[PDB]
Amino acid sequence: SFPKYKPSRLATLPATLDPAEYDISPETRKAQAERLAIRSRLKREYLLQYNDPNRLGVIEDPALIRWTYARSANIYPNFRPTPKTSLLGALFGIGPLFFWYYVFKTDRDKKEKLIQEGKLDQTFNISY
Amino acid sequence: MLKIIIPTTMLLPMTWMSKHNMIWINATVHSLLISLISLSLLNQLGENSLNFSLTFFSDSLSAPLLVLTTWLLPLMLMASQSHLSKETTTRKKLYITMLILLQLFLIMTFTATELILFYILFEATLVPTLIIITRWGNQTERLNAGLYFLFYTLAGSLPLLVALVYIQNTTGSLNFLIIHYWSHPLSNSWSNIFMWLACIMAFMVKMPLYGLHLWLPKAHVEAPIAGSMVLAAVLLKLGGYGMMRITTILNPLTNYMAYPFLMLSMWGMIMTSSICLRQTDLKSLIAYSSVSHMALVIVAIMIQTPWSFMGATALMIAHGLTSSMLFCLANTNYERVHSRTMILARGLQTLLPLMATWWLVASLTNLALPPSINLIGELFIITASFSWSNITIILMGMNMMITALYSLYMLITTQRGKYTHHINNIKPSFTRENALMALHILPLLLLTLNPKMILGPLY
Amino acid sequence: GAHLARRYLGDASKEPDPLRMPTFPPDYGFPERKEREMVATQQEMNDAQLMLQQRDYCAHYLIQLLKCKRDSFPNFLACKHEQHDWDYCEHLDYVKRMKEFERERRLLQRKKRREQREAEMARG
Amino acid sequence: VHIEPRYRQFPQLTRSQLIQAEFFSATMWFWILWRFWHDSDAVLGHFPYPDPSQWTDEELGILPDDE
Amino acid sequence: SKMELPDYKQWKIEGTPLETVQEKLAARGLRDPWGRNEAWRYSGGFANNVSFVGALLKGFKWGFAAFVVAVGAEYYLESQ
Amino acid sequence: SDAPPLTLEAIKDRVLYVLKLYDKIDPEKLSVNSHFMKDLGLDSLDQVEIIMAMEDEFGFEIPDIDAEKLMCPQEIVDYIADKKDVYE
Amino acid sequence: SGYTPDEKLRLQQLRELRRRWLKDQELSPREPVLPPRHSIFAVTHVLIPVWIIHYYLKYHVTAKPYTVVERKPRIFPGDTILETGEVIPLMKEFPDQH
Amino acid sequence: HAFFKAMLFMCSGSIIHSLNDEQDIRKMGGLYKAMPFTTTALIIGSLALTGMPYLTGFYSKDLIIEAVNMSYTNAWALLMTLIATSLTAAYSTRIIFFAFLGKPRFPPLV
Amino acid sequence: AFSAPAAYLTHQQKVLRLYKRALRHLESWCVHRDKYRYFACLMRARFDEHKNEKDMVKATQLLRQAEEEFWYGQHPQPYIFPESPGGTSYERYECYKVPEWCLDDWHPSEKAMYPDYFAKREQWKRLRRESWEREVKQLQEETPPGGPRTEALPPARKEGDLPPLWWHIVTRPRERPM
Ligand SMILES: CCCCCCCCCCCCCCCCC[C@@H](O)O[C@H](CO[C@H](O)CCCCCCCCCCCCCCC)COP(=O)(O)OCC[N+](C)(C)C
Ligand SMILES: CCCCCCCC/C=C\CCCCCCCC(=O)O[C@H](COC(=O)CCCCCCC/C=C/CCCCCCCC)COP(=O)(O)OCCN
Ligand SMILES: *OP(=O)(O)OCC(C)(C)[C@@H](O)C(=O)NCCC(=O)NCCSC(=O)CCCCCCCCCCC
Repeated sequence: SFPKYKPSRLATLPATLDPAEYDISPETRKAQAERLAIRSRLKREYLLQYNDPNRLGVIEDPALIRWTYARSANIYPNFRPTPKTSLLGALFGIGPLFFWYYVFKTDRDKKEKLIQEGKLDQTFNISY
Repeated sequence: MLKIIIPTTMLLPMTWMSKHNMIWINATVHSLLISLISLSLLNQLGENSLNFSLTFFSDSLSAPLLVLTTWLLPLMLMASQSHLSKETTTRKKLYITMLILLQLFLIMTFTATELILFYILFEATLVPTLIIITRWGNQTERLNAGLYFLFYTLAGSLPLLVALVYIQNTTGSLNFLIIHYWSHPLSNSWSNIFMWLACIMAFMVKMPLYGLHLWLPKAHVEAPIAGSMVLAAVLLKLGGYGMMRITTILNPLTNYMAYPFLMLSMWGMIMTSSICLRQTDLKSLIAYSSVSHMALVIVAIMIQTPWSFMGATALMIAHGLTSSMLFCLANTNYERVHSRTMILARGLQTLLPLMATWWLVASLTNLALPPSINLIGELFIITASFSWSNITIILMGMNMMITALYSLYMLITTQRGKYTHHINNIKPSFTRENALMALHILPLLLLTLNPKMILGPLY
Repeated sequence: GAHLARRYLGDASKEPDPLRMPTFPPDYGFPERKEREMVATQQEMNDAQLMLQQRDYCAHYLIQLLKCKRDSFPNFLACKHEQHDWDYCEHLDYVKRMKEFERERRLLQRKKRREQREAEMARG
Repeated sequence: VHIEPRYRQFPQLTRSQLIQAEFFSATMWFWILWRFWHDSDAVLGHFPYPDPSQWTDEELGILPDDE
Repeated sequence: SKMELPDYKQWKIEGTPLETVQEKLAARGLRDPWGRNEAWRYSGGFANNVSFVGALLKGFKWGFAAFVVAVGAEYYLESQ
Repeated sequence: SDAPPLTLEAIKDRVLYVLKLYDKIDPEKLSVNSHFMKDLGLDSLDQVEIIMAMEDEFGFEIPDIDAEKLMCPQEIVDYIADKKDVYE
Repeated sequence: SGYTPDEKLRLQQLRELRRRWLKDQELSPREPVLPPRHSIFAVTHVLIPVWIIHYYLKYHVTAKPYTVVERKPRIFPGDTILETGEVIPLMKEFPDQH
Repeated sequence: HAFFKAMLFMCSGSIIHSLNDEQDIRKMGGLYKAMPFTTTALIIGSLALTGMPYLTGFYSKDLIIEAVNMSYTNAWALLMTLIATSLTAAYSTRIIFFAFLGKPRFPPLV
Repeated sequence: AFSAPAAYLTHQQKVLRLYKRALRHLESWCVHRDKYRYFACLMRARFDEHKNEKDMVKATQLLRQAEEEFWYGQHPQPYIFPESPGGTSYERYECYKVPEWCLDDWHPSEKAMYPDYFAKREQWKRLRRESWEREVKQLQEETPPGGPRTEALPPARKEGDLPPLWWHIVTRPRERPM
């Protein structure tokens, strides 16, 4: 009929183009029901204290605390040396340093050799 | 120079004998008077230093640092006197005593005329800071922060003491003047290589160098606001002062021993600057920005040119002021909402307009907007680096763009958007907080009016 | 364009090169060449501060036009004859440049024809 | 001046805006016509463009393939 | 103030391209039930509009008349 | 000055005007309590078209979750009034 | 399929409350209880600044060398210099080819 | 260019404010008669932008095109410049046609 | 926005949403009113053709093909209402929305002006305080022991009561707060 749409990581698949919504089984229906139940009970728990006249301050969100803790303090206890982690650490931590060292060393060696051999256009180079 | 040293030692008993409800007033008033007195050190000569006595001296590099320290103490008092309201009078006097001792040790450190006394005071600064962090911090991570801070410092500082006594035995003196006049080249030897490492590594750690910087986020995040201010504004610049004082004896080894550190400072500049883009904690964002700026200063000192030295001095002063202001601004929100997460309280420009303009001015200064002294220092360092190697401009420009990106990102996240709905305890900004912000920011602009006062001895 | 069409599609060696020009001596086909005349001296052009590209063989008319512009200031329409004279001098200079281009083109034409004819004679 | 909404009718206009718009359009067109009358050469050109293929071989200084 | 809406019965699709649309739809056994809701866009002062080239020559008549007058004045100024 | 302070009477008048310009509704049979499905015998697609017509008339869009359950002119005028903070 | 009776009732009650609140948002006639030359702009915004700037340029900036540097005026064949009084010669016998 | 571009934006703002903060040209109907001053200003600006002779845009744009045609330059750059000169008139026509000619397409409350 | 969503959309709901989307994008394509009317009636007929089908499987299959066609033919730049979630004026006035509790932080000299307004505000606060506990009790009565199954709220069922969780709905700032 028409050319298809190929999803990717940065341009995802639309809901109306997803076959998972056009083939519905009762298990999926009850799964949707319990998802809505969880969302509704969370919304009620938030709204009960949001509308409280006697509340003053910040409503504590355990999800936000869990997120910040997982992104800050829970990383090292769950770290394990593996070939993937070892190779990635070595590469991303040492490779850039050696690359930039090689680049700058080569550039400065060329500049110094030119200076000793006697031409770099050093005229008016007072400030250094 | 005892006309500045003695009044702080008199701040001590005046604080300890003031009545319960006037400690803050007396401390603030007399600290401001002491800063006014210390302002007289800015009249520097053009050829040599101001050799007051056999033990103390001042040049145009240590005078702005002394003025910054004396000015920072009253700001620390004003910002501290809010979260210590429920504290007993004795422990409030103890806290003020810690701050006074820190300022006194820093004042003697910046003017000690010989290297062993400078080392003694440079290490003595550790005790009040550690006590402040681990006694008046808020969370349970303050103990680990104090341990990291202390041991990171001492691990790099003990070999410095060994090298200093070795140098004194070999040459006969450690007075800065005799050391400079009688300087001799260092030969390319393994012994000289390790002497260079011992002399440099303590100040590397104090900056901190990228790789040895893991103590700084912990210490600056877990500390109370006064501790954070003194850590970011002054205590980070001890490394720069020591580096630019001790490099006079490390030539010409530096020409090839600076190659690793330079790399660590340049690429690290990018890395830390990228971390700020994904920080969910405001204080950690400010700490990592401090790390990147200090990396730029390390590059400036390592390439060792007059323009680089002027830029390093200007950047040290400018970063001290800016980072102190940013920490105070973040602390205001923290006292509002008792959480450091950036996305918790949003859209604060609607509710706190004047604090919003303080936020904007601080962020503009942080990303080096001309003609601020931040930009002056950064640009002088960049020109010196370009003279050193024309390929450095790529890394410097990358860093500039990322710095603008995360500064405006933090400003937009905290101040713009819509307010969080459930947060209803955001009271109007107090006169104390606005005065603190103004006293942080007015000296910055007044200094860009007359920048030669913060450009160092090479000017 | 037509010259571009011939050069980039036809025999390029048979068409003049705009950068490398002239190829032939200035007296190859002229029994007598008269040197071009300059009316304004160097000092006059220097004092008028015309420009480093407006100091061509037409600079005298430009100097006259600038003087007339400055002298009749409020009436900015009072300099039409001088403007036309400068435009006409520049037009004549452009005509001479076109004449030089055409002369080089047909000189290359004749050179190629003569070379091919001499080669043909050598074939016997 | 006060002008009311009309709900599916042409909006109420003013004589001032109409005369101003007409005056400015007329001014533009008059200026264009007047300038083209006086300075037509700025569009049509002034000096003739010569044809190189018409020039004689003598004024270009070339011998008749003799040497 | 306090404007009141016009009569709704005055909106007739007759005499508009909505007539052509309705006829072409009826040729296929289809109806357009919203044509009267759009008729106001064609009835009143929006009945006729100028073309693109006509819009470009908005004030040509007055400009040309003034041009002719000024040209005649400057031509007969040559009677010195 | 911007648009005048639109009131309840204007909303009701304009909704009824738009509905009276609909060729599937008898003008004298239509009232403000007239249900679309029962009192007028229209189906779901007609209700969607009416919703789009009111959206186009009032210059704002009613989401599908909210629009599908507006079956009376009074319901439409109430929803529009609540959206624009019309209290008079 | 339209509002359920509970939805209709809740919407109606909320609507009545909201309309009451919006009505209460209005201002009584006394609500802002407030507690108890023809050409001056040119003189104060143009004349005074130009006086200050002219003083600062004439007597302070121009006191130092090279602070104010002007482009050299153009000299054409035929003009007379105000100080020297000399006359620049005419520009060499135009061929007058029109 | 400062002149006519600034006044074109001001005309667009006049249109937007008049049509209840609407910016899409697909809902701007016949404003040639509804807004006479706005339409005359926008027409004059669109004609100056396209280089109509003896207007402000003329004295700069026609000279620029003539200098580009008479220079030792890129062929592709020359062709791109000419095509862009055509597309300028194209989108000016787009704006005028879709905003000022035709029949109204905006909400009934005028 | 004001309606509590369900766990899923029925086939009729999906068909109606696709119909509205197709009509909106068609109007975006056909900018002129008469052309839009003609093609909208054609689209209405095309939708009416299969409305009588009884086989649900082929009905949902045809809906899927309809969805694929719409994606291919959708307008790249559909018309969006100015205040819609994609429009040019979507969140233009959110910087002017100030929560009402901010008024509690005003200085007494500020509250000296608008005395009647703050008297009415005190009335409203007292009403909220007296109604809160009844609201909580009523909400506690009506929900199952396993928690609510949907986020729809009940109305007030007594003469003196108020609809539970009403304060923040009623005291919204405004649509144009400044
Ligand atoms: C987390 C970040 C912390 C900070 C990191 C600081 C880095 C410190 C490194 C300092 C660099 C210089 C050290 C050695 C100087 C020369 C470099 C080396 O390649 O020596 C070569 C010699 O070849 C071999 O490399 C000799 C050294 C072999 C052993 C060193 C390898 C150590 C591995 C790196 C460990 C990582 C550092 C951290 C330790 C905890 C040079 O050849 P040559 O011109 O003839 O000798 C010049 C020096 N002379 C004249 C005094 C003799
Ligand atoms: C936060 C962590 C920071 C860690 C920093 C600690 C390491 C700093 C670098 C090493 C410092 C040790 C230097 C020792 C003191 C210097 C004095 C000196 O240079 O004198 C030399 C002596 O030189 C030495 O003996 C140096 C020996 C070093 C032994 C200690 C090993 C420590 C670890 C070495 C590798 C790591 C160094 C760099 C690590 C960087 C941190 C990652 C000359 O003495 P003579 O015997 O008389 O020789 C001349 C006549 N023949
Ligand atoms: O409740 P009601 O209002 O009566 O709804 C009636 C309903 C259709 C729901 C009912 O009769 C029913 O359940 N029918 C089942 C079959 C059915 O409706 N299947 C869907 C038909 S899809 C179709 O063919 C539509 C064609 C057009 C698709 C869009 C393509 C063009 C898009 C490009 C835009 C420019």
